[PDB]
Amino acid sequence: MSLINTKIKPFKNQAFKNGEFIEITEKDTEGRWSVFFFYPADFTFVCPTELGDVADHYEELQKLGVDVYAVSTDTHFTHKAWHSSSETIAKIKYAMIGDPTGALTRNFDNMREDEGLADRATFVVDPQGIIQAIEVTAEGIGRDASDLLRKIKAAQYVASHPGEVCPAKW
Amino acid sequence: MSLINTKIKPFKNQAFKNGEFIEITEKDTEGRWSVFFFYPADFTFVCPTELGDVADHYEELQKLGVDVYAVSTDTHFTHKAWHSSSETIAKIKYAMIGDPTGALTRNFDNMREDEGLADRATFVVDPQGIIQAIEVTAEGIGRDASDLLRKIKAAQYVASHPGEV
Amino acid sequence: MSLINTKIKPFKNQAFKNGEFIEITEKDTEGRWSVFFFYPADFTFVCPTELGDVADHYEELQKLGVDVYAVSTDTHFTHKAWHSSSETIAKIKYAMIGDPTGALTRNFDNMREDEGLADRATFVVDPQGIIQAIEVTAEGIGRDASDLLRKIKAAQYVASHPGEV
Amino acid sequence: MSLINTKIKPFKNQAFKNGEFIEITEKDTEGRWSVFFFYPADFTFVCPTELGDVADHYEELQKLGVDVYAVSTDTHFTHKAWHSSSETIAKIKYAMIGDPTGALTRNFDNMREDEGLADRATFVVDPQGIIQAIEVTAEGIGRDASDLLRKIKAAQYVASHPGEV
Amino acid sequence: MSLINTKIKPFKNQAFKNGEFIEITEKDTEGRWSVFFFYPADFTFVCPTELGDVADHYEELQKLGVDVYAVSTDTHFTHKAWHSSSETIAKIKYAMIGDPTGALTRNFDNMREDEGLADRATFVVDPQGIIQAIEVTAEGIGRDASDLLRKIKAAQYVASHPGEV
Amino acid sequence: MSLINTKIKPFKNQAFKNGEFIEITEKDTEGRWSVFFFYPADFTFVCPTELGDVADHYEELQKLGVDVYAVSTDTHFTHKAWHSSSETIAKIKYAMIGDPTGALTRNFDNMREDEGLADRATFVVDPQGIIQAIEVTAEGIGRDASDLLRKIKAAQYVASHPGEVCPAKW
Amino acid sequence: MSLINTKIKPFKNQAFKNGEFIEITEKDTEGRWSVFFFYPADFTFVCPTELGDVADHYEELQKLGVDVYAVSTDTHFTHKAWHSSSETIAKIKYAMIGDPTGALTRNFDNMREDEGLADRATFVVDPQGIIQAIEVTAEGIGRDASDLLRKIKAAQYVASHPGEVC
Amino acid sequence: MSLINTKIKPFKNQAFKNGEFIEITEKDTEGRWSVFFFYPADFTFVCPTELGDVADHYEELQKLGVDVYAVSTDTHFTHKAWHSSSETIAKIKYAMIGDPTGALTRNFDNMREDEGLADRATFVVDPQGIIQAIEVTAEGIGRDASDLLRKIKAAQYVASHPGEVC
Amino acid sequence: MSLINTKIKPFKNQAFKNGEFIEITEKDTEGRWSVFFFYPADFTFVCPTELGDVADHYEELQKLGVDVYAVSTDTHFTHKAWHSSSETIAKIKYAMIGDPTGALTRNFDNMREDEGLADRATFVVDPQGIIQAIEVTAEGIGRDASDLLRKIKAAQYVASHPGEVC
Amino acid sequence: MSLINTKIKPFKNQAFKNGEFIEITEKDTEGRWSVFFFYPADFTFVCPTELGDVADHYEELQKLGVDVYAVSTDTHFTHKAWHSSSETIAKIKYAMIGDPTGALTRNFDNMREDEGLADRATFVVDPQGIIQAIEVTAEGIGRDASDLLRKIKAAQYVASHPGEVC
Repeated sequence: MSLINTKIKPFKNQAFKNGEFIEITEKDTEGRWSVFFFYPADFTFVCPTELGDVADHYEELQKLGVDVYAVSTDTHFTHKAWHSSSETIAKIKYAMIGDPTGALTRNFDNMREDEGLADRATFVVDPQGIIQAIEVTAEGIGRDASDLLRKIKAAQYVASHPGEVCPAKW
Repeated sequence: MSLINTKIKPFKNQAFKNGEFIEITEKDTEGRWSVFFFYPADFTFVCPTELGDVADHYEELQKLGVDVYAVSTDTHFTHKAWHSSSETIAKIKYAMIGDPTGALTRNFDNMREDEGLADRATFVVDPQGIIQAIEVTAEGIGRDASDLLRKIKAAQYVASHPGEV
Repeated sequence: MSLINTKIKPFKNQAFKNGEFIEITEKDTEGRWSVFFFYPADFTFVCPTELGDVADHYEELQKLGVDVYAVSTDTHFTHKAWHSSSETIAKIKYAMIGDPTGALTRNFDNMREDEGLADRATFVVDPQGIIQAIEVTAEGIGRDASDLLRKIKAAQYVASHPGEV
Repeated sequence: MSLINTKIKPFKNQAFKNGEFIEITEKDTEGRWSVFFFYPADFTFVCPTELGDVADHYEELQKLGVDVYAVSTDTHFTHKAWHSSSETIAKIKYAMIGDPTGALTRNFDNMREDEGLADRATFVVDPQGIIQAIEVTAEGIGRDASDLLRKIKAAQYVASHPGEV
Repeated sequence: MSLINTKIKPFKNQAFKNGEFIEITEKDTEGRWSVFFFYPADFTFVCPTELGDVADHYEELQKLGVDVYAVSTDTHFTHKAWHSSSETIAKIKYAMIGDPTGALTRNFDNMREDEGLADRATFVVDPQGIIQAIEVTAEGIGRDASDLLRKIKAAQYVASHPGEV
Repeated sequence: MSLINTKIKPFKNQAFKNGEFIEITEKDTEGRWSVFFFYPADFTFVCPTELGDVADHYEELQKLGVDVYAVSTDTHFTHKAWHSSSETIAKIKYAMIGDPTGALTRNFDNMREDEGLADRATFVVDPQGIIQAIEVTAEGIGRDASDLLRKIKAAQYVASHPGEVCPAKW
Repeated sequence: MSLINTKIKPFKNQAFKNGEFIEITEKDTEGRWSVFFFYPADFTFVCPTELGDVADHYEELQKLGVDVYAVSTDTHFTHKAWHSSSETIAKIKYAMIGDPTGALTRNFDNMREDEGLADRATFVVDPQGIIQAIEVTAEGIGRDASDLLRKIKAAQYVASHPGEVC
Repeated sequence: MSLINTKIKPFKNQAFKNGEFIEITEKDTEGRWSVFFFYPADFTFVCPTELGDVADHYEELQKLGVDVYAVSTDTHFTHKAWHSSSETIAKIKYAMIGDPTGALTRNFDNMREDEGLADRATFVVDPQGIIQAIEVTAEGIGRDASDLLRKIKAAQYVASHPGEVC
Repeated sequence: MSLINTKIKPFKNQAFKNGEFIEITEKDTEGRWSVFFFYPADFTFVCPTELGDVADHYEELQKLGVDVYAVSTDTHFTHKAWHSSSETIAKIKYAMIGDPTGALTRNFDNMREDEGLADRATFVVDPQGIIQAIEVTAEGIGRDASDLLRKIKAAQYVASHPGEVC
Repeated sequence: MSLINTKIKPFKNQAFKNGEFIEITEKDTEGRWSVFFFYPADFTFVCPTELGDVADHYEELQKLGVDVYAVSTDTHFTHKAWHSSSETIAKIKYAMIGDPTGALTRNFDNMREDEGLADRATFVVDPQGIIQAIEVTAEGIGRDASDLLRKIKAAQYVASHPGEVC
């Protein structure tokens, strides 16, 4: 009962984006490619390289018509403080969702129950709402944003053009 | 929910490796890095490009001290036949496990219940048995083996050098 | 409780028939005599003598108006492979159903839950969908097609002749 | 779920064997090959052709070390009557079990709950008590004893020969 | 508990009467006095002395307007054979019902569950279907038909002359 | 699930016998033939012919070693009053069990639940405690004590000599 | 749960009253005061002192418009015999209910389960059917009819005009 | 399910007895004849007779070896206040049990669930703990101590001389 | 399962308010600001402050459009008796709710089950019925009316001017 | 069920206190008075008036031997940033517990299920672990630290010597 190839469940979270707060819902991700990017929490000491990578590729993602959603168990208020404070997060223009309830994190089955934090999982959702790619890693282990783009471009190729690529030579 | 950072469940499946069959269990992976590579089925006319790219780097993985385990719902008899049939699969030196029951596939919650086939998923397991990297993709979307390699190296570095940077 | 003399349950399985892939259902059996021939797996070392006999008789069965359906837990892709790969299995013109879910096999209560494969069982269904003859056997036990042929002729005879002594 | 390849359940039924009345149990089958031949009822208008064939082959089966047990919902008193009354049923030297409770029949899941009679079913049990071959049929469908004979020889052959291809 | 003074339950059983078979139901006994006569089984070497004494008086019962129903767990096929076999049963002009299921036997709670046979019980039913006299005895202990006659006459008198003396 | 050929359940009732009360139990009927004779109740208008019949045969029953127990839902006190009052019951010397609880009547499944009375049922118990014969009738319909003796004599014959009487001539 | 201050459950019992049998139901106690008087059984060696007290007080109870119902597990047939037998019961004018089922005895929760008899308990029912006064005693303990009468006159007083304080 | 003849359930309630508070349990009713007297509530306008009536008899009861326990859903604080602010309740030297939990009230199945108060009941208990006599009444219907006292004398008489005849 | 922000459950209890009894329900709290003040029991030796403290503030509360409801497990009869026999409780002109059933106490999850009394809690309810402020304390620990009054002013301020910033 | 007068459930939460992170458990509150101070979240636009009041009163609380615990659903990492950011939080000397699991918030029944935040609630724990005083308020309503201090001094008084009356 994997989440691959299934519809995402509805939600209603608060987020921070470009010096102002907004309410993102399941209706906002209708008819567009979306990338839910889960991670432990704000103000940790471990380097924010993973957020910095996708921040640089956000311009390139917007050209392909792809939305990005950083999701954490911390509040939308704490995201604003972390954006004004930190060096690398200053680069973030896309939405940073606050999930104090954990409902959105629970919908993707990606909760550190005993810790109360979110695991490092990158999801790729298509316009219909079906999950096409999952990438989960533990603390310390990095995840490439260039590889994420490769999957998204591959997902958009198959979406528009089903039944692709080789059969095998005997 | 969230299979990452959990000890893998026990199993007992027959597999195919280099012209012969072998029985593999959870006691084989203890004390070694293992990579479970799930794929839908054998003899599918969608070609093995992600599988076969794993056949490459196999020297690099075995040198590094990593096991590879190809998993599918089809039998080990079909796995043997598919090895001899296609050229890309003929490069495979590592074990290819069959899950006619689906037990091992169900342990990672990676089963298409309505189709009765496994999803395209790659799991990275450590010597203890804990999972530290998961990669599941839809049909058509490939899986990069060079990216997989970096995940292994990153996992081994964090294991040997814990609580840093 | 007993399986003989009951309406077969619905299904939707993929199948392979002389080159083509097709979807077979319970609706295809309606108004026709059907023969579901279960067997463990493809590419086995066991002789396909049972399937070879049915291939020969199939000419005769099709004249009577009797369809044949080979069933196994292996996929329909592997069925095309095993047909094209080798042997007397190339004789068969009848459909070879793939049951990776095991749903069609579980409707007949004919699965090895430990092995995840189908038991050797032959069934005979009438136009109404009622089972008339059953023949389940173990590994290595042969099934005679000429014996099966007689039971089908008798089944059609009793169907057309209610009162016989 | 499947009945083939499982240990037969215990029982204590009355039986008729060439004039004598005797009590047969699961302990009598231990260390012997057994054949349970179910049939609906005695004194029917249907031809006892099936029982007549087994009567002829019984000589041969007893040399191999194979016991035969005719089973029905009618009493053991009626079995002595039907034997002594008429016909080729007088040929039989093997035991004819009476199952008025239906307990032995319900152990094989082979009863018509509406009619309160046993379905036409033949079973083959080994020294261990495991079922190897099953053959269930409907009213008017004949069962071949020579076909059954071949399956018994094959069953003993596979028992003595584990590895065969 | 206490079956007396309760309306009999519905049923549908096949029976034997004068060389032919007939289906009997609860709608046959409505508007008439009926006597259900249970006995263990056919062809039992314990002779029919209580049964056959009921064959006598049958003129007296039919004249009086009373039906007789012999009931047993054995089939109607065996009932037909037992009629031709024994001389005492050849006197029987009334219906002999078979209960292979035991349904009608279970309605009067008169079943030997461990033996799967009916007990020696006689029930007197009125036109409405209410039971007004029960007589159950153990094996060996007979049942007097002349006493049965007086019970019928006493029952008819109380029915026609209610609330007296 | 008939009571024929089954062990009787234990009980502890009060009864009246020969100008004095006594307590009968299941232990008192051990190793002896017993006849439980159920009936509606005391002081009814319907003729006590059934009690008068068995009263006359009681002497004959005592010779065969058979105990008789008249059982009703009425009390043991009411039995004494009915014995001193009525004409035919004066003849009764055997025990008249009072079953105000209905427990003994319930053990033989012979209760008029809606009426709270006992049905007319004659039971025959052997020394071991197994029920060998049952005879139940409705109000008005008589039951012969001479026929009861025939069953008891037949029961004693089979008990001492199993496997009796005819096979059939073909 | 306490049974006081509740409506009586319906019933159908046969009874005996002055040489005649009559059926009694919950309909007969409608619009009238009723006194259900339970006792163990008939023809016991215990002197019928309580029933004798209610017998001679029956004249007062009828004047107040109060019915009396002698209830027991014994049948109505036995009551008729016990009326003819003893002197103290021969002076009973009120109805004697036979309750072989127990239904009536169980409605008031007053059954000796082990003995299969009715406990000696007196109740006071009003025209509406609400139970006002309850009195239960053990075997051997007496029940005063004059005190029962006092409760009835006190019950009718409050029913006519409540409150008034002291 | 009638609790006429049964051992009383255990309890541990606080009570007011003669200018001071005390805790009393079922252990205090291990010997002696205890009498539990239930009533709705304190400071009600309804006559405080019965309680004042028993207070007169209490000296006679104490000679017989009988305890009296006035029970109510009100606290033990209110009993002392009501006793201090009374006219005929001032005579009560016996214990006045407070039952705020309602545990002791429900033990005798004597609770008005809708009102949350105790019904007007009197229970007589023997040294063994077995109940012998019961007397429940509705609002306004009194119960005299003389009839209660007679039942206690009859109860001690049957206990001391079991098995009498007539 | 914290009942900070939720609509109060319905009830129908009797209460004593200024020389007479009245029945009050949740319907009376349909408008207005109701304040439920729970306490253990009447006639306790523990200081009757808080209650006497709020009595002084009550005139100020009445101007603001605020009701006060003193709740306890004791009856409404005891409240009138305690009010008549008091020194600082005599100032209470607001309603004193009796809760013998304990229904209103359990509505706010404020019952000492083992003791059968109410805890020392204060609840502030708005016109809609939603609870805004809570204050529970142990025995001996007082709660002043001035702090309570300030919370009510803050509650009316936020209700009248929702959404403030800083 | 009311939570007042109960022992606290055990816990394991990380916290922030004066430039250093430290783990806090139920062991640390043993043998000492503790004050669990809950609030919604960090970096809100609502002025931190309540935390500022407890900050300047912290000197008194430490003199009385009372620990203060600021609890919130936000992590201990965010608390450190919020300490450096704002002035009113920069004067916080006491520990700031991070409760991302909610475990601690759920133990006291104080979770906004819909919002996923902790309600603004103050508790007063004693050396034994028994909760003595509870105070919960709605969003926008203030909590007085001087009144909290009054309750603590009253709580310590009763703990040292109970009763004494008035």
